[PDB]
Amino acid sequence: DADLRRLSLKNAKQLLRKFGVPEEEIKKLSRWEVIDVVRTMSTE
DNA sequence: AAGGGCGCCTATAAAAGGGGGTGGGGGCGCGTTCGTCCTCAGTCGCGATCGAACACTCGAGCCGAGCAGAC
Repeated sequence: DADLRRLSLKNAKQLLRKFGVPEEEIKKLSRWEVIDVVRTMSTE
């Protein structure tokens, strides 16, 4: 979660693209929501 | 047409300061990069509130025993 917050939005966007997260969540690009979704996907 | 007589230049050294040059060096200014500080956002921890479960107390019902009445 510390390194996930240290992802600095842009690389988290590329990671969400890599996992196969749908483009709506990538599109809103809220940082906190993005990092919560990528933490959830790394839990999944 | 011919017959005569003299300063210009050139050269040498030396000083003075200007005229007459573009080239090099130094200084200043501007721009870019890096570092530091501040602000914002996110995450984690703690506290408070709400809900659920368990325990205790009270009330009600049922059963048993005793007493009284009748045969």
